Amino acid sequence: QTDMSRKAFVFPKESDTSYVSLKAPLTKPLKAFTVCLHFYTELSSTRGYSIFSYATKRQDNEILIFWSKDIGYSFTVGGSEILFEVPEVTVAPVHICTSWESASGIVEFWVDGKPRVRKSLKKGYTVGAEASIILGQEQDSFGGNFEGSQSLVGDIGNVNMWDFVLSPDEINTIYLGGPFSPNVLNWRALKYEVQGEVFTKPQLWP
Amino acid sequence: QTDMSRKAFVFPKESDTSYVSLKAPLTKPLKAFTVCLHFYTELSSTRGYSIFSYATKRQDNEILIFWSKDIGYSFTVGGSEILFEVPEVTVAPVHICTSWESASGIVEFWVDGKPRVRKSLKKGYTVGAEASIILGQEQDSFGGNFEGSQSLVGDIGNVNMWDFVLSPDEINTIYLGGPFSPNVLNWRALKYEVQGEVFTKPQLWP
Amino acid sequence: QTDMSRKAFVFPKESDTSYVSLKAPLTKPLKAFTVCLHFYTELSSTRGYSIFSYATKRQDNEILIFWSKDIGYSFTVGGSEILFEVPEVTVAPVHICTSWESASGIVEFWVDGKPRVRKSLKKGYTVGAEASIILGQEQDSFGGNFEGSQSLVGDIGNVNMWDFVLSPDEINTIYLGGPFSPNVLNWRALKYEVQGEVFTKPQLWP
Amino acid sequence: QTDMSRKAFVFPKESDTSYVSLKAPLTKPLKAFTVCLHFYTELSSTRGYSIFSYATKRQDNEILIFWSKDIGYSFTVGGSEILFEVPEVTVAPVHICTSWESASGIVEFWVDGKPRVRKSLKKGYTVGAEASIILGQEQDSFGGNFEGSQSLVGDIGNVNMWDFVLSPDEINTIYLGGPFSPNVLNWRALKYEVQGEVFTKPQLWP
Amino acid sequence: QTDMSRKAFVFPKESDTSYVSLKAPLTKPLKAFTVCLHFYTELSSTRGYSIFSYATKRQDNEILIFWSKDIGYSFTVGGSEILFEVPEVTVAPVHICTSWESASGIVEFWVDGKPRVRKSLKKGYTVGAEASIILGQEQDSFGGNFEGSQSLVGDIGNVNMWDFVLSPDEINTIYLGGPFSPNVLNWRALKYEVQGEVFTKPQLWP
Ligand SMILES: C[N+](C)(C)CCOP(=O)(O)O
Ligand SMILES: C[N+](C)(C)CCOP(=O)(O)O
Ligand SMILES: C[N+](C)(C)CCOP(=O)(O)O
Ligand SMILES: C[N+](C)(C)CCOP(=O)(O)O
Ligand SMILES: C[N+](C)(C)CCOP(=O)(O)O
Ligand SMILES: [Ca+2]
Ligand SMILES: [Ca+2]
Ligand SMILES: [Ca+2]
Ligand SMILES: [Ca+2]
Ligand SMILES: [Ca+2]
Ligand SMILES: [Ca+2]
Ligand SMILES: [Ca+2]
Ligand SMILES: [Ca+2]
Ligand SMILES: [Ca+2]
Ligand SMILES: [Ca+2]
Repeated sequence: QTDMSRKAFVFPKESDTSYVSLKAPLTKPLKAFTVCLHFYTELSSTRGYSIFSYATKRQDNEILIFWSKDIGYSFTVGGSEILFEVPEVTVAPVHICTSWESASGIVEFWVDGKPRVRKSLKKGYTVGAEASIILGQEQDSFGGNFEGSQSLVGDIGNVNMWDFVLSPDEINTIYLGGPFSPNVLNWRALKYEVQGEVFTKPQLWP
Repeated sequence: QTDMSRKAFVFPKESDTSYVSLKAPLTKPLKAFTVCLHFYTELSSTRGYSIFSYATKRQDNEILIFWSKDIGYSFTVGGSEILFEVPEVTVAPVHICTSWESASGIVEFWVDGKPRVRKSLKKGYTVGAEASIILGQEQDSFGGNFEGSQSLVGDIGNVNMWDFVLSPDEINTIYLGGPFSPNVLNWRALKYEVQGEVFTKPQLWP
Repeated sequence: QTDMSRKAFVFPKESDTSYVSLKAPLTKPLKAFTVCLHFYTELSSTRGYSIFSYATKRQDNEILIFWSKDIGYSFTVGGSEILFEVPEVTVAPVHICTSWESASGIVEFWVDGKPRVRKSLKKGYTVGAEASIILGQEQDSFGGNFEGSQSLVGDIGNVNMWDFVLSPDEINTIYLGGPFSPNVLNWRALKYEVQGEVFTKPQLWP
Repeated sequence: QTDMSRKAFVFPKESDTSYVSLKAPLTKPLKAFTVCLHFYTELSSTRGYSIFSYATKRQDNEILIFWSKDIGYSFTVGGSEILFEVPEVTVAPVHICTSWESASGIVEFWVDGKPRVRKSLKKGYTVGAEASIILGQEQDSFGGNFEGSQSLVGDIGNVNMWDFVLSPDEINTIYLGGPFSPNVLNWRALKYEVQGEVFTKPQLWP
Repeated sequence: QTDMSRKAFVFPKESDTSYVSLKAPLTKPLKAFTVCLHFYTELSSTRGYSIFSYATKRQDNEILIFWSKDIGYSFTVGGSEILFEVPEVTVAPVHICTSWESASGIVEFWVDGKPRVRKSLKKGYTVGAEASIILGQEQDSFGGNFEGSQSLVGDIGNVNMWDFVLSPDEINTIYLGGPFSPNVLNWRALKYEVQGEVFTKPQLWP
């Protein structure tokens, strides 16, 4: 476990082999979650990349957040996809939170502490506990099958993940830097594994 | 009688069949009224939808508040329509208040705490007290016959009603979040009937 | 003697027959004056309309403040017209003051607290004392001959008149809602005559 | 002498014979200087005009500040011109300060308390002390030969002249209204001379 | 050994010949660096220019910071060029910090306090100690061969240079005007050498 407070991982050029592998302590399968993070890149109006990748040996897009060109954000759990379109694109660092709850199948998508309309996705699913979480590359198989054309080029940081659903208040206090307490993934106690060209440096966002 | 304070009704997907039914304790006909409510959708650029529908065995558009793409707001009482045009649309939650008075025929339309000019409509009409009030769908008959192309997808909440016309000071403190006593529909003691795929969640607006 | 404090005349529909008559305790002819007032409409982009008509049996446009579509404000005194151009038009309530002085011929025109350049007009003229002052229609004869295509739809209020010229400091306080004492027309002690479909409602502006 | 605080000269309409004449206590010839003033007109989109005209017997443009339509500010000392370009032109009051130095030829031009870049002009020159200074007309000879189409129509005031070069700090206060004492021209102690149709009224800017 | 505080070098016109030489107390070769500075010119929408030229005997563009019309900033070290596109251009003083690190190849580029994305450039390289550092002209040879069409017209100041990489806290303090202590070039103990029509005047930025 390592405190990465104030730091970030950076991926400086396109590649096929660079990535960070987060280890989570899961034992029970997920019936809801929240995930939040910060990232910064110029890719957005030239191609598309993977922002967060969650995979079991049985499904490779279990949960996955992804930017795709000329459309917008693309959230998917259990192989099924949903869209939040962005018309105007602009360059600056971005903070997102994203949550999903089985029973209702409602997903919320927060961009910079403002929320998008709610949507429905895979009501009643339960997400698998033995997983491969990966920054920088997109998985087409447990642990691997990366695609250079889906690479993150820039830095990414502040990834935290809870196994329940954050309320609008709590997402405001994470956004503003207030203390929270993750129970699946904690930036102040990370357990990760690096490979290829990725550096750890100070963060460009407040 | 339920206190819906700080909660809201969320319609996650398009339907023919999901809606909420508000039970209002009306005795006399209405000679004047004032209605207000919050609502958040991204439908506004693809099609129209009903925000508030109030129907009667003789008239299905007794009072109806409706967004119509590429023109703006439509407000109709007694099957008669009046139009507040809205040049530029943006996506964000909005609060509106609206009111009509038999004696003068004057309608006020308050968007986000700012007043539109006054317009005249249905002078001397009187609104029925035997009614069906529905959220989530437009009515074409007492109690149903829903249009999916008029479905509202998104959140709606804080609906309140008065048997008299509200004043500018009063609307302001509604907008600002001050206490009120509403006497026809009251969001802190609400008697409703819910049907379909609609859920109840904490509100995204402040 | 009526204290019209916090009220406005509302003309809710286009017509030929609704108006208000102001009674002015005139005795000496005018060699200089100042009038201010509030108003609010959506007509500005469709057609023009009259805001303040001052008629004497010898001249129907003795002092006439007019909005003409596609040009701006039109200020005429003594049948001579001077033009205050406005490029952008927006729907919101607007407050104006306007002055004239016989000795130098200089007119001022203030919109929402800011001044337009001074211009020359009717030096040496004297304005008549026995006259008809009408809100809502345009005059072509002492008290009569209305064209509907020049009528005003919307609200009008806080009209006040002095018989001298206000200083820039004075006009600022009238703007911020500070106190003054008019000496020709006084809104807090208004003597007037109503005729047609006009109502008297609380004012939309602060 | 005269204290002209809070007053201004106003030229109501275009003419061939109006202007005031400032009288200066010059003995030595100028090896530098700095001039500041306020003014307010709409002409700038129709034609150009003379803003401040300092002439000598040998040279009708010893120093001149001029607005040329479509191009921007024109500034000439000793017959030779330099430009500060201005693309967008909005009608409001404006404050200019501008200063020249012999030893380096450097000129600065401040508009509303903000500086344009530095340029070079008549390095080593020496301005003549027996000048004739005119507002509201352009000189083509000592105190004479006016062109009407170079006329200024509107308000000018607050003109002050030093015989050295003001620092950034000193322009700032004078812009902000603070006190700093001129030694060639002084608005609070003006010796002048009026001719034709010009008036003295309270100023429009703060 | 000079303190240049509150002052800037100023280049009033276009030339082949005017420039400033900065002398750096350099013995070991650079394996990393930061450099920061202020400038102000109206050139940016007519042509390009050089902001900071660093040249070695073997390599005339060892480190160089250049504005290219229609594109944005260009930054190159060791001959290799990298681009930070700037879409919209505005005339006003601007402040840039830039840095490079042999070990990882990461360059950073801060404009007016806000950071741009990290890129990669000449990993492993080391920069040379015996340099010619020049302001106002673009070196094509050790100490000369100036392009009149790559010349800076305007002011420039506050140039400082470290031999390590400044953290974001440090770069904000510099931007806000805080104190710092540079160790390769120092505006407050500057040892330099001038040539041509160039002057030293108080800075136009605060
Ligand atoms: C394009 N898409 C976002 C709809 C799905 C692509 O996912 P993938 O092939 O990398 O795993
Ligand atoms: C838009 N419109 C108001 C003119 C028609 C809507 O009618 P409806 O769907 O209640 O029948
Ligand atoms: C001055 N004007 C051209 C704008 C309008 C005059 O109208 P009218 O009062 O004669 O009817
Ligand atoms: C400003 N200008 C130098 C371009 C015009 C000068 O005209 P003039 O002084 O000879 O009358
Ligand atoms: C910025 N640039 C690469 C495009 C120009 C460099 O030009 P050069 O002057 O060293 O010959
Ligand atoms: Ca995949
Ligand atoms: Ca893939
Ligand atoms: Ca209907
Ligand atoms: Ca219908
Ligand atoms: Ca008339
Ligand atoms: Ca008429
Ligand atoms: Ca001349
Ligand atoms: Ca001339
Ligand atoms: Ca070169
Ligand atoms: Ca070159």
